[PDB]
Amino acid sequence: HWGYGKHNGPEHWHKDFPIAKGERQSPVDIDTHTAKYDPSLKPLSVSYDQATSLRILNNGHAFNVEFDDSQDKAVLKGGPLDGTYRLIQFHFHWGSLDGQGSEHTVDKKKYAAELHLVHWNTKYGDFGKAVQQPDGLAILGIFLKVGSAKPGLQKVVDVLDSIKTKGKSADFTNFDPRGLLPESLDYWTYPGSLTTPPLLECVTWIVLKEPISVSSEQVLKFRKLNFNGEGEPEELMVDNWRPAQPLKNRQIKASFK
Ligand SMILES: [Zn+2]
Repeated sequence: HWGYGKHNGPEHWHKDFPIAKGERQSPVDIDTHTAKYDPSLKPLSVSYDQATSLRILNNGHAFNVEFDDSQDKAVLKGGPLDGTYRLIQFHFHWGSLDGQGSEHTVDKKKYAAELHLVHWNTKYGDFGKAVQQPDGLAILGIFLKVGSAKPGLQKVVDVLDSIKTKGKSADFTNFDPRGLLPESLDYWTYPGSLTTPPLLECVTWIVLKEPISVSSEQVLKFRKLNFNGEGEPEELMVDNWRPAQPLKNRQIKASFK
């Protein structure tokens, strides 16, 4: 019964998920001055040409755009990564107001939202096994700020009325996630965790520096979703972000000077 409410939110999660207080929890604040350029890092390789979106699901905490991950069709490689990681889903975290919503922060700055493209390491054969490994997942994080519209986001926004409440899904084929990427692939990277229960410490985080712009109207539509199920009291799905966690014995590396 974890969530983001007044009485089941992030500060409570440790009771059911004690790793919430672990050594490699996410998100974190990215202190840009102390992140060090690492010339050994390689460009990332984001290969989404063959991606097969299938469905969009309101799971009660966010909405997931789900992919076919039964072959290497949409893969993330390079950067800090050893080997090949399959896109399984993307989702967002966002605020009730434009001044908040991101999970990672940059010199304590909160963005309006944050996109997570979740990929699992093909060495481990599927997702459930991958989350049990320290290098099981690679999550590409992309900040959203409010300004111009993101044209490539609009098809997502327009389907949200059909998945207003927890447990609703809709067909969502032929969506191209390349339309959610910023211009630059410059990034920060560090070892961390899932940001939702079970908070497993299985993620190589790759957080892009360049945000994407979305319009006020687009984020407003995110904020019309519901945490609740159909026929239940309405609870707007807003502020579904975990705050920054202690960095502990980690270094954040930059791909760029
Ligand atoms: Zn996330």
